Amino acid sequence: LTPQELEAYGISDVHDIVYNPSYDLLYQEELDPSLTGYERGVLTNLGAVAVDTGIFTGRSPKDKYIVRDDTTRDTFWWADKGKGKNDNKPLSPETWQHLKGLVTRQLSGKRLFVVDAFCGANPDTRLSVRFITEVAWQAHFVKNMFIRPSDEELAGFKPDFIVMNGAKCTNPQWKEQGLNSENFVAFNLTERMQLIGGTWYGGEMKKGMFSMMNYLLPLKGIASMHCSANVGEKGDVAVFFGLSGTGKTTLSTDPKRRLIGDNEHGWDDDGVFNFEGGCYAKTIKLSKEAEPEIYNAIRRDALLENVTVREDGTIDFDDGSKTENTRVSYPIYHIDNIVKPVSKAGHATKVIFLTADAFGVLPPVSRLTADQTQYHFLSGFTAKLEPTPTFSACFGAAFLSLHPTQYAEVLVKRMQAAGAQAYLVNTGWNGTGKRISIKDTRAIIDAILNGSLDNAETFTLPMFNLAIPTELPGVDTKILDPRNTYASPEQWQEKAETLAKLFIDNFDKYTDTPAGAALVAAGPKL
Ligand SMILES: Nc1ncnc2c1ncn2[C@@H]1O[C@H](COP(=O)(O)OP(=O)(O)OP(=O)(O)O)[C@@H](O)[C@H]1O
Ligand SMILES: [Ca+2]
Ligand SMILES: [Mg+2]
Repeated sequence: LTPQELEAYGISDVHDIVYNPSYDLLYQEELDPSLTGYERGVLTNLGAVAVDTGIFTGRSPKDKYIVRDDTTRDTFWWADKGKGKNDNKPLSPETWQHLKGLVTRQLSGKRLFVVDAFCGANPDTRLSVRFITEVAWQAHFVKNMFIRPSDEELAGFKPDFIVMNGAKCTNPQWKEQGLNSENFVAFNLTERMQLIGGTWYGGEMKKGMFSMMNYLLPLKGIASMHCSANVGEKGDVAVFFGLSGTGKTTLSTDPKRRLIGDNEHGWDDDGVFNFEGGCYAKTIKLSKEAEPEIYNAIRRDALLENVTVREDGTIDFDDGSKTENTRVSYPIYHIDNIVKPVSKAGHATKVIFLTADAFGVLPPVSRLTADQTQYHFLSGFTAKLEPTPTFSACFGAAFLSLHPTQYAEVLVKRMQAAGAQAYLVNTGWNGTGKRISIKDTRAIIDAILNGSLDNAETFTLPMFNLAIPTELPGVDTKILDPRNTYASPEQWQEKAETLAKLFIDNFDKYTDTPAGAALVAAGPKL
């Protein structure tokens, strides 16, 4: 609020502070025709502002660093201490101070936007975050994606985390400091700050705080989950884990169910709760007949990123020539059917693992055993494209601050206490070399949530030993068995053996505990 207050963080000579801009103020700030470069917004015919995020159109895990100090040394899952790969690269406190002078100097003597907000729907576990930026649309991003405080909550607002966005500065000493590049996304848990240099991508702030929630919550016994969530009229809660592009936002935004959130949730003694106040949807080749809710949320106060807007202001949603990662964020009340005023609900009884399998091996749906649930949670499989595999522990290893086993343990405890069941859903590819359609996927989710799948007759799919139904109301029976989508079942066999090998090698790192070694029997077997 006052310059004396920003000076505590290291920023000086700030004349104009814009505290908690309203949506109307951000709209005017973004459309100021005097803006230059990547600060500029343009109005689209849908009424929503669109921006260009610059060189970076996604996260930069190679530039992510965590200060290694006595607070984090023995608790963090470090990239250099084994046994599993992750992006939590250690940083010295000395280099941290250098990066902090870079960002604070860049922000000094600027018009700064400051946004106070919450991460976490429950007062007992939420972080009070203070975001500092010089770009209006960046402030708009965090206004959309975090929980917007009431007037009364601003009154006594006490930040316990600061994120300073120094996107316009770069680090010229990076080669001497052993870093990946002149950009940086740095975290210091002793100071409780995130610094961002060089990249304008707003997702770094969203996932920065998620990584911070992923550090603190499981240490209190609370699951911290990379998943969307919604609840039926009968009060039944479902969560949908998955890696990028697998359908968390697409498939949780069903107007029969009340949306809880689309990306980040905790699970405590009272149930599943959203960390966020908005949604962040992929728009590449957006249909509108396939995703009407998401489409109609694109209006004033939504923020489009990197989409092509024509001279007449209309949007070419099919154009990925800047990036396939085109995006729109919006506050969650742009969705008509949501839980409100607080984004939370009871304990989940359906746990869905979304995966997009470019190898075309995995069945569209399968009810997992309790051990297959752990095996597939720790594996975190998806594949892209020709197919390249990704194994990302807990379906979100980019954001884990603790060891994967820690997340697995908390999830199992919550699931067992609630009597929850888990399901593996391939929203990716089959023998057709096409992605299964959203229509067919939505019907499969319906069969999961309404008990149809639990009461179906099943057989065991070989190799992966996954229980699959012979038929389901609403679904093409042909696709339920992935072997039928090839001309010869021997074609599937060949790819299943390839994929099973990748799973087996990947899981080996978990077999150094007796419990992990016993899970190998739940995995695929050659
Ligand atoms: N059968 C399907 N089920 C779900 N999504 C599908 C399907 N086929 C294609 N898609 C596309 O996949 C994308 C899913 O985007 P979505 O925002 O749901 O990703 P996400 O899982 O939330 O990941 P991110 O965290 O990157 O946003 C959309 O572009 C959607 O249209
Ligand atoms: Ca994601
Ligand atoms: Mg999404």
